[PDB]
Amino acid sequence: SRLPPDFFGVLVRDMLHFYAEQGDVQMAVSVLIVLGERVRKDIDEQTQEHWYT
Amino acid sequence: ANIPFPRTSGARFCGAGYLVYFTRPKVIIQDIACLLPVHKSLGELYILNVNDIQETCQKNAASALLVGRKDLVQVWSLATVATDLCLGPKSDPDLETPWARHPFGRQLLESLLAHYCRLRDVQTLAMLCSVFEARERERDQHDKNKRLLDPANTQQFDDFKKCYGEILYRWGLREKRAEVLKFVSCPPGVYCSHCRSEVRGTQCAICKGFTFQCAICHVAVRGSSNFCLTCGHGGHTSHMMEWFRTQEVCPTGCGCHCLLESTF
Amino acid sequence: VINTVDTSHEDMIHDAQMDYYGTRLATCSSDRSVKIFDVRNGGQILIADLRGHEGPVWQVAWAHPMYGNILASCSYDRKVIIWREENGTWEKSHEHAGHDSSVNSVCWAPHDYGLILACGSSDGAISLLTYTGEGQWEVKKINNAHTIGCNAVSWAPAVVYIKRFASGGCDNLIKLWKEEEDGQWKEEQKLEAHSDWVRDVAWAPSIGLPTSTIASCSQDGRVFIWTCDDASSNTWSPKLLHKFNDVVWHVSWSITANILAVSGGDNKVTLWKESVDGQWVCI
Ligand SMILES: [Zn+2]
Ligand SMILES: [Zn+2]
Ligand SMILES: [Zn+2]
Ligand SMILES: [Zn+2]
Repeated sequence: SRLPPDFFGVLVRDMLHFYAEQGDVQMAVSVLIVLGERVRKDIDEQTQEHWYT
Repeated sequence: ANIPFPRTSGARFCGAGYLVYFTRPKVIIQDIACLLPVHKSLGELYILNVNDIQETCQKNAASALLVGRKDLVQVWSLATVATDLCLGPKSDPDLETPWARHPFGRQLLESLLAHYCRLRDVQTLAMLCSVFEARERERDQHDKNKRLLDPANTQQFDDFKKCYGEILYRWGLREKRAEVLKFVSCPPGVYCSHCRSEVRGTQCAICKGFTFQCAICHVAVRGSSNFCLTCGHGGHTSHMMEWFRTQEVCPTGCGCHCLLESTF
Repeated sequence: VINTVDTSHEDMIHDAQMDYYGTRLATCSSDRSVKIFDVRNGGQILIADLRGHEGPVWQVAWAHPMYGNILASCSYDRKVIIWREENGTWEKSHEHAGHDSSVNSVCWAPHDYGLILACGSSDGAISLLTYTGEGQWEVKKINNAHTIGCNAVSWAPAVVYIKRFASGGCDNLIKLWKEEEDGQWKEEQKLEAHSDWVRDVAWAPSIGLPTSTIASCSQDGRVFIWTCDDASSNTWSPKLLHKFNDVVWHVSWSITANILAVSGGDNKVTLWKESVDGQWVCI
């Protein structure tokens, strides 16, 4: 056994939104770039664009 | 008539890891312990300090490794990283946002707790609730907000510890039950030598002096002690422990074999 | 593992139960005797061969070790006889025979309340024996309990007090009880989903989840799980687990209330476990 495949998949998204709401987009963008593909298909396409710009 | 038909086969869960059953053609005892969420070995190897939590977490992580709890090594490491003294709350609400409001605090604690409640594992719940315990209307809301455990759910966190304590008592470990129960939030005539009065305590109330005097040592006893019920002479516990290890008379020359009167 | 033990009795065996620590084993039988062994490291040793109780014994029940070594033993002779261990010897301590018919079930109360023993006989009454101190027992009866007679009793876990137990009998209805402020054992509710006869009832231990679970067993054969998680609504919803081909005798919970063991007239013992989907599967 183990913890279920994606047990924390719903908390990294909340962390990213938590950091982006305060105005700290640096942390969100850096985490998005570092992680790469494990958090990618969870955030809407029009929010990543806003954060990057 | 009205009596039911005789029983001739049964099975009961006894102890903490045993099954007792008998069938029509003897009774046998089968150790059903690989069927339960709790574990006996972990209970023996789990430490729970109150001064150094950063060492408790790693010590338990190693113990979980020694048994094969892959899912638990993650949890203990996460608890290790999430309980540093560097994340201490501040008194002023305007200085900073608390760590509890962060999504990696209270919201992750409640995401582990519900999963283990579904799995029905008292051991991990009870050990996790113990580790994570450490105008003016606003300040009050801040004080309620800077905590990792919801202050409106204290009852559940306490009954977890209570049930685990009963389990540990069943297994046969009495020190580790007291250590666990120490975290529960809610609570559970010596004669004087100067005035010859019945005083309840280490200090007198009439002459304001020491009432108990060691019968080997004659330094006043303010801590732990033991005495004979009839002779009424005793003192520091280790003192009598050494004295009575080889003799059988009252140390003050009284004539009682207190080993036959003190011990029923 | 296994710890095979030879009873050395002359007749059938009706009940068997171990202690609170895993060290002793009491056995009822049909020879008017109760043999207490000492099952340690596989040893089939003997410590007592308590006799008396003219009829055939039916059930036993150990008490909490915090109150010492006690043992309740009911039988056909309409007498409950209670044992102790004084100076390393087992002896008869007290007998009570306030029942017209045979006493069928005995069950100790939770230790937080104290030392209360609930016995339900076949004459449709429950007798509660409270240890009043200095070797004194107080008996309070509940007359006209079931239409024909009670068969099994169980005590609910203690929560923060309101004492409450659950009895079942030959009227095919499961009843709930509560002790009033004065002391009146007022009835609270009654459940009716069985057909033939309920023989044993069992209430689940609590580990803090706001949910009370009661198992049941019927003569026709049906184990119904009576979940109730509506807090203070006092509403119960029956379910089902199987429909057997014999008389279901006894059901027992685990310490964490995750596995149920059911034994009936089929001369076999089955285990069960609730699945994620909400159905009960064997194992
Ligand atoms: Zn004095
Ligand atoms: Zn001394
Ligand atoms: Zn003396
Ligand atoms: Zn003495």
